[PDB]
Amino acid sequence: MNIFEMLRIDEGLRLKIYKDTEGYYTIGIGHLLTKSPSLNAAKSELDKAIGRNTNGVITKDEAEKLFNQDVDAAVRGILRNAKLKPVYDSLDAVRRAALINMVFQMGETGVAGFTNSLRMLQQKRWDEAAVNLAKSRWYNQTPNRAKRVITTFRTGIWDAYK
Ligand SMILES: [Cl-]
Ligand SMILES: [Cl-]
Repeated sequence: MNIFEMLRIDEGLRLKIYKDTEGYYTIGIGHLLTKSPSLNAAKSELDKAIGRNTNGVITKDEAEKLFNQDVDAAVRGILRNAKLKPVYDSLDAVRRAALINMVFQMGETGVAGFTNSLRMLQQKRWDEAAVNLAKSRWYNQTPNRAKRVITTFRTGIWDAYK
């Protein structure tokens, strides 16, 4: 198991424009196209990301490319963020994946806002962090995915994904 397999599980794979849990236009493996309500605007964003006239449909390879870019970006975002970097540096490899997962889903800004949880993680207070993380809109809106991630922070192993 690794970050890619982990996210592929959490996000799934769709080759056609779709709406995410929040009702936003997305495609591939969790690749958000736009928060705007127009399907047109989404199609425009799609064509621009892929470099061609897609008509809202992409290939698996194209999806995978968008995915690698997105993973890369999340990592780099973590590394560039003053609040995140220190946490990420302090974690073991499996837990780092968990943090990356959160960033991929909610963005740098979003997770950097989990001040208290971040501190607990940094202190290696697993169980406490787990409870604090659960007190969130995130957990309440996407509970199954949140449990998976939370369990991964709590145990440091991949069992929630096996
Ligand atoms: Cl892009
Ligand atoms: Cl869920």
